Amino acid sequence: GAPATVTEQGEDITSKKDRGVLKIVKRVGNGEETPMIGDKVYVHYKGKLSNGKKFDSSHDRNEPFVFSLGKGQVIKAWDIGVATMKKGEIAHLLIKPEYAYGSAGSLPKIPSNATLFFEIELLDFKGE
Ligand SMILES: COc1cc([C@@H](C(=O)N2CCCC[C@H]2C(=O)OCc2scnc2C)C2CCCCC2)cc(OC)c1OC
Repeated sequence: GAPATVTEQGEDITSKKDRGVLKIVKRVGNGEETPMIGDKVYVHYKGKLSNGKKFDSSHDRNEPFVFSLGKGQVIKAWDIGVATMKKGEIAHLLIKPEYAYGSAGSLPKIPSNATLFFEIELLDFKGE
C-alpha cells in the first residue's frame, strides 16, 4: 500500500535527517516555483493514520483547505512538506508523531504517538 511504498522509497525531507517526514511525488507540478513562508496556500488532501480507522479529506467537504505556510498553523510536517511542492503537484507524506501530534495526540481523531499518512495536492499559493 501507499504508506509502505513511502517507508521503503520515500525521501527524508527533514533537516535533522531523522526520517520523521518521508515524501514521494506522485504527480509532478508546473514550473520550478515552490511557496515561501507566509504564503497563503490552497490544497486538497486525504489523510489517515498509517494503520487505523480514522480517515479525513477536504475532497469530502468539497472546500479546499487553506492555511498560511510556515507559521505552525498546521502540523510541522505540512510546513516542511508543502514548502517542497510545486503548483499542481500531488505528493505522499509519511510522518512520525514528532512532526505530527506527539505523545499527547488529539482525540477523537488522533491517538498517542500516531504516524500519519497524507496525499496532498497543491492547488495554488498567493503572497501574504
Ligand atoms: C487534530 O485534529 C484533526 C486532525 C485532522 C487531520 C490532520 O491531521 N490535519 C488536517 C489537514 C492539515 C494537516 C493536519 C492538521 O494540522 O490538522 C489540524 C488543523 S490545523 C488547522 N486546521 C486543522 C483541522 C487528521 C485527521 C485524521 C487522519 C489524519 C489527518 C483533521 C481534523 O479535522 C479537520 C482534526 O480535528 C478538527
